[PDB]
Amino acid sequence: STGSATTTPIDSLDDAYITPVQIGTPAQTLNLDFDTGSSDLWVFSSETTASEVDGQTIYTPSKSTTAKLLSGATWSISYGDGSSSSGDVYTDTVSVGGLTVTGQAVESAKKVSSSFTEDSTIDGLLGLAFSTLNTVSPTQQKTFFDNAKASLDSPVFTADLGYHAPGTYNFGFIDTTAYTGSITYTAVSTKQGFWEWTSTGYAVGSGTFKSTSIDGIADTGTTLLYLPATVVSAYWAQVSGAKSSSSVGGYVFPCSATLPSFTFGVGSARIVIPGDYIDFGPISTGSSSCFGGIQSSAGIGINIFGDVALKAAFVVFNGATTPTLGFASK
Repeated sequence: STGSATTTPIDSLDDAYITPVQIGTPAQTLNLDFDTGSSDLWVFSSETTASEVDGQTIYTPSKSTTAKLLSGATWSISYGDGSSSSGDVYTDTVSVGGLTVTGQAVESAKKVSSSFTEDSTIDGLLGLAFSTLNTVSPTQQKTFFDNAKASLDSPVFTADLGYHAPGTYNFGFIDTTAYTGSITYTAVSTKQGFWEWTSTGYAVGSGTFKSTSIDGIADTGTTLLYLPATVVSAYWAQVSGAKSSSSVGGYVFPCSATLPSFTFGVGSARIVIPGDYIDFGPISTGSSSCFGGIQSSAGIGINIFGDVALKAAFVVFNGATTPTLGFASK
């Protein structure tokens, strides 16, 4: 089997991407944030504290003839951005782009933090990291990908995120029309539960490539590119007037600037992030200070190849017995 679904930016900045997901019988379609940095499929629901729901579409398990309470199971998750959610668990039928999994754990939120409430466009998350990170207790549950894997034509999914435009998540096949050149594959460590890999270096604009190992995670659920302070300083030094602002919470730059590209290495291959992808717009409405899309990972504890990086590539998440990651230009 295979599946193919379009993923759409939630706003004009590509702050996140939502993908429609069918849950239950008859189908209830919710728009979920596919997150290769976590491993829980959780949704706003009829059980979510009413004051914490503001415009989201909810899953109502009592209206699904295939929903079953997973007795005694609870979940609770905290994300790198300080947001969180928790609740109980149902199993139900879940389909993405024509690919169906029966008996998928659907984690129903009883509570969500303010950042989730405040984002009316995201109805929940669909985790695509390794199932070892799944938070369900006392019986850990599998991700949608892990459940689908054996049925897929090939044990892979791909992320093809758009810049200010829709893109595609495919399951079970590699669309050879969706990228240019060849796909370069690179090793993955699953030791921390992430799609963790080592970039071979970087360049700023038309500058020379610096060969240096940068360990980090391919994370579709993180907006920006978080890299070591040395790398980030070298990038922003090429933008007149750019500075790190403790009050704003990262590097800002004059909105009048033209940003240089940023290149990262994948083995001997190179992925070029155009400068415009690094612009996250005014820090507040009407400001002439703009927020940068490349930020320091210092104090995160891990480097994160988030959407800023991934949307410059066609990315293969290869879930074969020994997982790997592939990157192509597009």
